[PDB]
This record gives sequence, C-alpha cells and structure tokens, in this order.
Amino acid sequence: TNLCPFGEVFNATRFASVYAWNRKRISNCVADYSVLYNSASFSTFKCYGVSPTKLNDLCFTNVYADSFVIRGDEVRQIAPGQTGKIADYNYKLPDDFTGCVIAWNSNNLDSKVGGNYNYLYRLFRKSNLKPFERDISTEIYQAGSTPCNGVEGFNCYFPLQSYGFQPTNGVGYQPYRVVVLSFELLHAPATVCGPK
Amino acid sequence: IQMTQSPSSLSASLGERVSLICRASQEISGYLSWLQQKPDGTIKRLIYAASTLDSGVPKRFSGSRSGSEYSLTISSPESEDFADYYCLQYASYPWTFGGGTKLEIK
Amino acid sequence: EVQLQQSGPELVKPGASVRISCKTSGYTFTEYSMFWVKQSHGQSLEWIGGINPNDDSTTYKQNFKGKATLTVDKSSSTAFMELRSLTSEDSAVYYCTRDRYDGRVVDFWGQGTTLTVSS
Ligand SMILES: *[C@@H]1O[C@H](CO)[C@@H](O)[C@H](O)[C@H]1NC(C)=O
Repeated sequence: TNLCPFGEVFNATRFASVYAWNRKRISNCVADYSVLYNSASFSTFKCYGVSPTKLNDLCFTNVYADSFVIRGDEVRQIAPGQTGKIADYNYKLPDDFTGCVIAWNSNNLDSKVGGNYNYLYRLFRKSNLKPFERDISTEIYQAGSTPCNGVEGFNCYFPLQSYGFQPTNGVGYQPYRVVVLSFELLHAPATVCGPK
Repeated sequence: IQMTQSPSSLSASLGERVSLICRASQEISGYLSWLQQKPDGTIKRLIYAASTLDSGVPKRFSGSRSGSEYSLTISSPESEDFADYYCLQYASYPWTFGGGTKLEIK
Repeated sequence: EVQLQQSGPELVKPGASVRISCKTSGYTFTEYSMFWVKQSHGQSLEWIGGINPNDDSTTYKQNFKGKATLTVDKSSSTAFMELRSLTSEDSAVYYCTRDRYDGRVVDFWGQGTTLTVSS
C-alpha cells in the first residue's frame, strides 16, 4: 500500500547545504528500501545498523532522513567515527549510528557553468558539534585574541565559506548529494515497516 | 589608541610591595596582557584577560581591572623580576603597548 | 617543546632591504596566528603586524604597513619578515610571536633579532 515519501527526499529539486541539513521524519508508512538498494544511481550505500538486504524485513518507530550536499571527498566523513571538517563542524554521526548513508554524484544539476556558490559549509567552529546537531549560526568567528566587535576583520572569519562546484571539477570537488537514514526504535509502537 | 602606564621606573627592596598600572582613556572591554622584558632581551607573558595567567608564570602574581585602570601587583620582588614591564592592548588592531615601566633595586 | 627559533644579529648599510626568519616548533603551524614586534634600544616595543599562516591572511599597524612585509612558508613551517628601504628609522631588536583565542595569546616569543642599519 502507501509508500513512504522517499521521492520528496531522494528525488527533490534543491537539497540543503551541509551546515543547514534538512530532516524529514518518515513515519506511518511502508518503506520499500529495495527501490533504493537496487538503484544504479548511487555511489555509496553504507549501512551501519543492519545489512542493507534486510531493510525490507525490519520495522521502526521513525526513520529520520537527513539530506545535504557535500564534496565527493567529504562523503566518507559522513560514516560514524570519522574525523574532518564535515564530520566535526557540519554533520556528525554517533558511534552506534543504527542507519544508512546513501550518496550520489550530483554534478549534473548542483553545478552551474561558471561555478555554483549556493552551497555553504562551516570551515570554523569553537568546538566539534555533538551527534545530529545542526548550527545555522552565522556569528562572526573569534579566530584571534582581539574580540570581533566589527562585522568583519583580521581573524574574524565567516564561520561558513562556500564550495567550489564546476562541471569540469574532478571526482572529489564534485557535489555529492547525501541522505542519511537514521532508523530508530523507541517505546512508541512501530510504524515504518517493510512491505509484505 | 594606547593606554598609559603610570610610572616609567620604580625602585624597591626585596620584600617590598610593587604595584604597576596601565590606565585607560577608552574602555578596552577588559582585553589586556602583561609582559616582562629583561634588559638582556628575554620576553615572556605574565598575565592575560582579566587577572588570568597560563603556561609557567613566576609564583602567583596577578592584577585586576581596577575600574578605569588595568593593573599588575606582586607578592614579592625577585632578582629576575627587577626588569622592564609592559601592558599590551590586544583589544583591537593595530595592537598597542604602554611605554613600559622598569623595576629596580634601591 | 615550544621554540620560536629566529635569525641572528644582522647589519647592512642604509638604503637597502633585509631577510628575517622565525622558525616555529612544538605545535601544528596552521593552528595559531603569527604576529611581530619591533623594540628599539632607546624606545619601547611596537606591534609591526601579523600573518595568520593558515588562511594566508595579513594585518599591520598603519605606520609599518608601508615598510613591513610578512610571509610564511608552510613546508618550512617558518615565518618570514621582509623590511625595505633600510633607513635611520629601521633598527631595533625585532621579535616574532604566535596567538589564538583559547587563552594562548602573545605568550611565547622569539629570541630577538637585533637588525642594525649602520656603517
Ligand atoms: C527516484 O527517481 C527515479 C527516476 O528514474 C526513480 O526511478 C526512482 O524509483 C526514485 N526513487 C526514489 C528513492 O525516490
């Protein structure tokens, strides 16, 4: 019967950028992950909670679908326990992440002919963010002893700089879309279940 | 913009209390550091922030934001402590310093 | 061990330029900013300016901006100051320093390069 709204996540027009990653709370629906895992479109389908094949057998309280664009070198940082500016200042998974990371080369549309600049990532933050935090804040960065009272100045960086995405870039400087399916069981009864 | 260290030179016996001041014309929001300079070239930080020190600072000499004045005060002199002292205004670029104050035996 | 290894005492006749290095160690070089100070024999110390090496960013005192030039090399992990038009104004003990927001501010310094421009 009714299939979960995966089309509105994986098949959308404009994804979030990694500092401001979108979340959709998939629940009260049947989740046909066989549509996903059989797709020739994906580069990466790393499942950490369970083996990818068994996803159509399981049921969960909710499946949070976290969506964002990152560089083709940075997709790796999305795995749990990874280190690096995406894993530490933008989108962090917990050590026991019970979910799947799915990613595809999206240079087809996320790249503009003279370069695209719409996607921002946080290069700087006073501390690593905690698992599944998101930090929208544009507050000027304190990169120097001098207090950044002025809007801009020495060591008063914008904690967010923009990607360089161009069609002729290498695999690595290309805009990989990522979605992270964080499956979750709680006291609440199970709703999102594979099809029969 | 720079702040003014009250004295140019100050003299003492061993054991005498020593107060060193760097007064302010405009509020630097409590951003300031103290440095000591040997006449033979040795520079090292004493104090930063508001009465805060780190790394290895001789004994426990600390000052305070005395309202419009910034300060250093010490519970003893020492043979090496008899040297030149400076306040730095890292409150805003360009960084500025007080003229320095020299600490001496009588 | 932190050590701002720097260049030894130096002389050139006036109307010229000079090379001054400050090697740094005991930390990852791009995790801290670098600044500079000029202290004369008969005058107090003054802030020349600073080149945070990681972002290749540079700020100066307006007075020295017209005669200083700060640089770094990442592979050498070393700071480098160039001075031009060495006049009767251009002689001091020159000093390198490193900084950050988390408490490590203007703490450790280089030995003190006594640039001399006399003949
Ligand atoms: C995504 O769109 C493609 C378009 O060909 C479709 O074949 C696929 O089933 C869709 N799947 C998801 C996960 O939305």
